Amino acid sequence: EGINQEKCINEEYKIWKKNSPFLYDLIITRALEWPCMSLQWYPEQQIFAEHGYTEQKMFLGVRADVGKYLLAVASIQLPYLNQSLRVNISNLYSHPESVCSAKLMPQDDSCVATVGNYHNDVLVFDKESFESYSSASESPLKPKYRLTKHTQPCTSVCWNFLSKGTLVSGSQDATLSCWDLNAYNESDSASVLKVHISSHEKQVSDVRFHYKHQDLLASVSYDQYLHVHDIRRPDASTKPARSVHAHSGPIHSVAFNPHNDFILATCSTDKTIALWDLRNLNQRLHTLEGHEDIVTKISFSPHEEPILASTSADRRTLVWDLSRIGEDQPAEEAQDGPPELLFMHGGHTSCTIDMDWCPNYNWTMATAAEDNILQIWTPSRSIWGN
Amino acid sequence: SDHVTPRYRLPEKAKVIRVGLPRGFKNKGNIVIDENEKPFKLNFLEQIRDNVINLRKMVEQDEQLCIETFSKFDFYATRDCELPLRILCDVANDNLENDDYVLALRDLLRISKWDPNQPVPAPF
Amino acid sequence: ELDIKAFVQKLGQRLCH
Amino acid sequence: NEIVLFDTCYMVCTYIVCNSPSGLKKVEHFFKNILPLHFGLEKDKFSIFLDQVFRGPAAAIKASLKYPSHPDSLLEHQDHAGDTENEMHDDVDKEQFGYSSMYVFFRLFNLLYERLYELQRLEDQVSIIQQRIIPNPVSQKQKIWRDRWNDLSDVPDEKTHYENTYVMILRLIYGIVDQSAFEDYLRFYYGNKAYKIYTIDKLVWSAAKQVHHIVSDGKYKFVTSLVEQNLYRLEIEKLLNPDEILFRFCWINKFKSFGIKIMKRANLIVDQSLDTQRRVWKKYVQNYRIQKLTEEISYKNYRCPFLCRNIEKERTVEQLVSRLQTKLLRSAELVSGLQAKLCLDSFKLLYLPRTEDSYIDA
Repeated sequence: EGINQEKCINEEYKIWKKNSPFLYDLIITRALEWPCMSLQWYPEQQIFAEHGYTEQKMFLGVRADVGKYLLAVASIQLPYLNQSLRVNISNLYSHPESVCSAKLMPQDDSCVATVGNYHNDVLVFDKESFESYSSASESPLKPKYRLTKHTQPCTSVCWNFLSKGTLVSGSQDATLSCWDLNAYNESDSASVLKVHISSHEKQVSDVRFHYKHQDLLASVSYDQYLHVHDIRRPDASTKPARSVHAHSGPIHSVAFNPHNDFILATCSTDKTIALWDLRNLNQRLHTLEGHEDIVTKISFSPHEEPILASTSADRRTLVWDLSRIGEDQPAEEAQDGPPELLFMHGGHTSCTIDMDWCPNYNWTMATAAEDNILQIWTPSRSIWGN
Repeated sequence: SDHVTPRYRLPEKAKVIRVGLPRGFKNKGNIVIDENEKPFKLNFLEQIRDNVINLRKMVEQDEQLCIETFSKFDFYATRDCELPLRILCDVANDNLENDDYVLALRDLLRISKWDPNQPVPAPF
Repeated sequence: ELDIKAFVQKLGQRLCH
Repeated sequence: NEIVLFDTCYMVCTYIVCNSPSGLKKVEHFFKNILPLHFGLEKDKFSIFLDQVFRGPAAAIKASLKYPSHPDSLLEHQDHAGDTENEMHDDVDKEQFGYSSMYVFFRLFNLLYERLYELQRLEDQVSIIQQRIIPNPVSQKQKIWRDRWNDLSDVPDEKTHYENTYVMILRLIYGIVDQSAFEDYLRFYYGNKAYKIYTIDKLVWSAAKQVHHIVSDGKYKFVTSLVEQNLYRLEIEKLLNPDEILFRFCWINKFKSFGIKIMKRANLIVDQSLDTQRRVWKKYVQNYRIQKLTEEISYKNYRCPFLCRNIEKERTVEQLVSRLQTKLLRSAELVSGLQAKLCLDSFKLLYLPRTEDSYIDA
């Protein structure tokens, strides 16, 4: 049955390759040295007009083998023509201490917080640390900050968008830790530890600060729950401001729509997207279905309001929109999917671990798979020309 | 290859010998047994379309040349039966006439007498 | 010439199956 | 030959309505809706010609058994009128998709059409053979000549020998005149040259059997509905059947031509030596079969990895590949490929780190 599965994936990849022209308007597939773990664009870039293209910067987390993890910077050369195109990797910083995920400070272009599978908490690296690191140094790079209080390996990290040096980290031990850097010391990590959220007896799944408020923090926890609370109260360390049983299957991801302060959304194992508002925290503002297997990570379009992309484990990835909900659906075409289903993507050979949107280039999605596949894609302007 | 080998017989205890002599091995022609010693993933019809257009272009040029050489193919291949009649009646010696006369001599089986004439060898 | 090209194209359309 | 085509259709429908009372409504539905969809014949006039016998004048038609009167020319076409020299273009006016049960029916229909046509073409041989069999005056005076016309049964009186032979075929079909009398008629008129009409009864019975199977087989309502509902390739290669073959039927009107092509054929039975065969055979097919459905084993999971609404709606799926080719011959930088040659494990698809793919389209 394993060879049957392999041949099925091969056939679907072949048919998708053949139909690529009708599907997309930009496809750039590149292989890597080992399966990646994460990728995030940079909010800045450079424009080269002497030929007509643009250079994008990318942070990537890729692991060669067990223990050794490689953080690297990629440059994506893409054209300014739509009214050689190529990505190239560099700076494969090695780390025998596992660092599975990473996130850069939206303010400090080099203050990067990383979380791993051995370390129970986070490690922050900086530009001076990179530069002090030599090539002949076989030992790993020492992170400028070693934020470490918990016991079990931490799970999720997130800086705040409205405040400097303010971080949240939800760990495996059913706890969360809010850290402040304005009162940093060299021997006291509890001081930089702002708040210790021990409120849920179950481990949190995803964490995130609100985009238009310094103090709102939302988090989904493996008890199928979503709790949004405030950092300023001490009672938050015991109970959240508002926690709701979100779904039935173990919760997986959650986010805000940074274009609208009220759109919260989450996704779980019951093949559902749950959208909620800051007004009615009692009932699910909207439920969305249409997947085939367990979903992993969702994210809106950081450039447009109604767009929401969602990954999964069924070797697909979909792009829904909210504005078309409620609109009719002619029957002769409705048979393929729900009316709010906008676009789909099936060009991989394994699951879709990590994804991101290129910030200033809308409809440009980067994604990484387990076969060392890294695709920068963009659908047709025809399928969404308004 | 066994249709043109001279038949032979092998004993039923015949270890196949691997001859190391690289060149120049007399082998009686027949007893030499079996001479024992990237995945691109292109996925495009670009080259197929180009090949089809190239085939059509070759065809177009060929047809053009041939259909211009009409009106002469006709004259030199359809009246070709009456010019032999000319070079037979008015007996002008060309290579094929003389070969036909050789054919008639070989039919009549001459030996040593004089050849009669061009129009009087008589397998008439 | 162009007439022969048109003939080849018409033959192709007539016997493309 | 519209006459011969109408005669073939009349024969099959007559045999059905006579020898099979059951399924009569369903066979009307088939011969009246599904077959015109493929043959482009005029709907209402074909209807008149068929219910000329489908509904009454069974005992009445059994007794009468007259030649079926033919209407005028039957021609149906879309908004394509006009033809000139050097540009006698063509088009696949009606393109349908079908399976083995319908392929066999079209083949039997063609056999019957060819044999009725060849039967019509022996009109001059009729007179030649009649001149050949002519009495000898010396035999008549010796009183030994036994005429052959006194053995035939009631011979019909139509205008054409083909019509007379057709009435005789209908008599055999209904069950009046036996095989011996039919063959004796054929030998008196056509000599030994009409030997292909002898098994016309078996041929018509096979065609009617295939019609009944088409209309009432295991997935009869399903396939008939998916045909009659109305751009259909991934809307036709989804269903499952007991290892059938998919066919494409095309009708060209300016030439009155009918084309049968074989599309992807359903998968065969899996084997155990495939693990050792893949090292040489599998990758050969999968790579050398550029953008063409490889067919070794695919039944299990074929969740189409792209929605059918994204593709631009278009008819005559033959031109969808032309659209793709035009798209491919465009601004795509189009680096060659991934160059993934790894099957030493023979358990999964692996890639090489370099050899990306560039701006596949534009």
